[PDB]
Amino acid sequence: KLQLSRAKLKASSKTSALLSGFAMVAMVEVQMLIAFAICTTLLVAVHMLALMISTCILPNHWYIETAWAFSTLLGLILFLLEIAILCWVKFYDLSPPAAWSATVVLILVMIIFMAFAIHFYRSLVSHKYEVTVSGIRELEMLKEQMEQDH
Amino acid sequence: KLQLSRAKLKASSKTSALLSGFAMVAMVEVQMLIAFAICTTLLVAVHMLALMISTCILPNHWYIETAWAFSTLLGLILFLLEIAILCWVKFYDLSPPAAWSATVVLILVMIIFMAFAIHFYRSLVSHKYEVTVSGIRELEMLKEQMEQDH
Amino acid sequence: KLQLSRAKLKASSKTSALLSGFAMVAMVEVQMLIAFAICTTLLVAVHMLALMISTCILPNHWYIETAWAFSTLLGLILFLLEIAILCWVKFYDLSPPAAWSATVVLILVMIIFMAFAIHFYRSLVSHKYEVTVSGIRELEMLKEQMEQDH
Amino acid sequence: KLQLSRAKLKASSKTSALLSGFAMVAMVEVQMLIAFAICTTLLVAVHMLALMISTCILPNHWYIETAWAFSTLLGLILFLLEIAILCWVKFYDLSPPAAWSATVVLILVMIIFMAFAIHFYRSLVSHKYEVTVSGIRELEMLKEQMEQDH
Amino acid sequence: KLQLSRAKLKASSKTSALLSGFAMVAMVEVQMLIAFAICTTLLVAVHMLALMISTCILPNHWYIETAWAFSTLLGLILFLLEIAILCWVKFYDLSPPAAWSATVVLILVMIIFMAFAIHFYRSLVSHKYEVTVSGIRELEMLKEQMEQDH
Amino acid sequence: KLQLSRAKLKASSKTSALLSGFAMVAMVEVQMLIAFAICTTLLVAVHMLALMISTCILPNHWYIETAWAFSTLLGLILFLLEIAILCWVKFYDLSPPAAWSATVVLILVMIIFMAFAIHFYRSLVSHKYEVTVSGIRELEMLKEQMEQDH
Ligand SMILES: [Cl-]
Ligand SMILES: [Cl-]
Repeated sequence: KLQLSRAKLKASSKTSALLSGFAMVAMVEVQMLIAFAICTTLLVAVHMLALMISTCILPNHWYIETAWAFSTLLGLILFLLEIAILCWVKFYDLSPPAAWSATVVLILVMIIFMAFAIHFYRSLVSHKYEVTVSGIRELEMLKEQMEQDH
Repeated sequence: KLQLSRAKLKASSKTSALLSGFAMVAMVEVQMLIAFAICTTLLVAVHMLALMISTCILPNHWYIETAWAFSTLLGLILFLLEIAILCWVKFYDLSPPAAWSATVVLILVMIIFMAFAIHFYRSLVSHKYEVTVSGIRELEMLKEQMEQDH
Repeated sequence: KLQLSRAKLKASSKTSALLSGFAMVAMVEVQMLIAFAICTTLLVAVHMLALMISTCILPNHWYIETAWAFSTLLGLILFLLEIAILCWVKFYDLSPPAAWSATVVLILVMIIFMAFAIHFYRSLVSHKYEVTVSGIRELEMLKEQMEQDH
Repeated sequence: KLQLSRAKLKASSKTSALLSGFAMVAMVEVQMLIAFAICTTLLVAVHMLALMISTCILPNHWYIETAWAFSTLLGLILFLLEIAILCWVKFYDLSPPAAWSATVVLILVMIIFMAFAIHFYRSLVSHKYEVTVSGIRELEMLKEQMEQDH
Repeated sequence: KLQLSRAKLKASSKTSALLSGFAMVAMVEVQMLIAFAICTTLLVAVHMLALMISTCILPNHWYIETAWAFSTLLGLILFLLEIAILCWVKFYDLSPPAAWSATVVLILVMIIFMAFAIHFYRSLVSHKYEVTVSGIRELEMLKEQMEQDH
Repeated sequence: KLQLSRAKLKASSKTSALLSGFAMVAMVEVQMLIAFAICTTLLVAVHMLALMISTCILPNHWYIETAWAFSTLLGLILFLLEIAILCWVKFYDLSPPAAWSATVVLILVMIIFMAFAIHFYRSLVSHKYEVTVSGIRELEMLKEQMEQDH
């Protein structure tokens, strides 16, 4: 609980900062259509907040960890999505097919990540159930073997 | 306060620096309306102050730690606010639906930070009240248990 | 697997963030033909992936370490490839030998890495075969000599 | 001197470097009147100096240490001053009140820095006087208590 | 040999990455002739590759330390050369005397540093050989003095 | 040599790299006359050199430490010099007096640092010689107490 809270939050901050500033530089460049700025700014919302957690942890009841986790998750999500939209906007007035194919090849791999991630979430719950089952069974055999020695 | 003085203060500096300089690159691109530059400049001022904190605590009255904490809070707050104004002014005279919807999501996320922050403030009151109350009661039970053998 | 996950995961974040954002600045610059932005987006997507892994080890189930390795590997590989494509686009309308020779000399460095990589794959085969052979043999002579006193 | 030699000096280098370089990028953007370049470049001079000390402490001394301290403080003051002048010059032919009102909000915080800084300057020296006083009194009373043992 | 593998890999990666990406920013700036972009990108191949080494150390074939060494040397060499070519090309259609004279003062320093580095190659071989000499000789005198009483 | 090998050498490299890349960005700006590009590239030479020294300690040649120290010093000097020359050109086609007064105030502070640095350099020599004096006195009394008491 401690070594991961310090170690992960130490280095996550760097990521958050670079995404803040580099998505920032991404914004100020005219040299979808409207929702782009929405997505990027909501990104800045997610990373700004998760780093605000990176400030809150002086005293450091386990939900706060998961809140930090899903925060960073959404951070990486919106960063990837809106930079894809940057590959979108860069190729608009000189081509309009490149960007479509961009999201068409990559977002498929997004759904790939969602797929494998939910696979191993269910693997954690499933092995929790299996470990609980076999452990409970061993506890029962211990109950009988203990009942012999009375 | 001290182990947190090393752990948190080690990491604050990077955030302050990158937000300062990348806020610089944010400023210089013309190739509300007037208060934007003001907001950015006070923002970068606050981050400068937080850096002065990152140097000031060398020889080692704990409120100064809180000064760094909520000072930094204003740091990321003003950063998000001013990037909201960047999507605002940068895409204002070239579109008016992108930036409007931007602030429509951003004012929502400011209310998100205030909301969740007061939420977990109140949660601190909740588990502090239950655990503290049971503590006072248990201390009374220790008083009775001591009075029994008199 | 443990200490290497903390040290390697500790340092990978820097690579992912810097190459991601610096490729970002690469994007918004016009001052193959269409698929370039796609390739860059898969690159920064991959470094994003290695970063999401850099957060993922909270619940921690051992393939993920090597998956992290493949993430960063693809990160530097594709970063090289896309900067090669940057020298492609930058030296196309002002020369056609510079960029051609660019990709033609860098793909050679690809064949360099595949060559040395499969070589040291075979070297791992060398220590695996020799260690396995000597271990099995000493176990065999020890097996007969042990059977003498049985 | 030593434990603080680790704590402050480990982190100072990164901040000094990033403020130096992004002040560099700060220079090149036209897309008071003359003293701007003086203030900004003099800032970069002071922070360059702070890096010179941040390298100099090899033999591992509070005279020169305090000299570094005032160097860095004055450095950050110059940072805020010249970045205010950057927000000034970048927006000159497009408003003269926006940046003016900026300084109207900033100079308040200038006197804020001097105000809080001197408040805890003389208050800290005052608590030094209290500690010295209590020390002299307790040691003298210990002398009288020794006269009891005559 | 090992402490440099851990500590040096900790710190070298940061610099190498920054120079890789900042070489990217080096690319998109015009606002020999053709082989330049190849040279910079192949440099990024060298630092990218050395970063792949910085990933390879999960189990931690001991020459790989030396591969890290000459990899890093070639990295910084190519960096200096290609930035010299940037100082060339940025000021080419706007001057032809500045950068030429630049190389006139600097490439001499190229042979200066390669020269001194190989100088201390000669010194390292000389004093390592000298230590071996003192060992063999002292072994001879001690060998005779012990050999009399055998 | 050891505590500094971990201490100063651990952190200085980061700054050196930042100055390399950000001086690179310094070059590419057309908005003295010729020696500018020379100075910036020579800066990149010195900082590259300091990085090569910070890499050399793989076999673990102690003069190289002092070469590294003066290397980093010269690095920061040259960085300041060429960014000063950019503050020159930024105020070249729109004014020529501001930057003049800037450099005239900065070179004075350069000679300030050189001046006091050699001042208390000589004081360091003074405490070395004086420490030798007190050592001589205690050693002389040790000589009398030694051979006199035989
Ligand atoms: Cl660090
Ligand atoms: Cl560290």
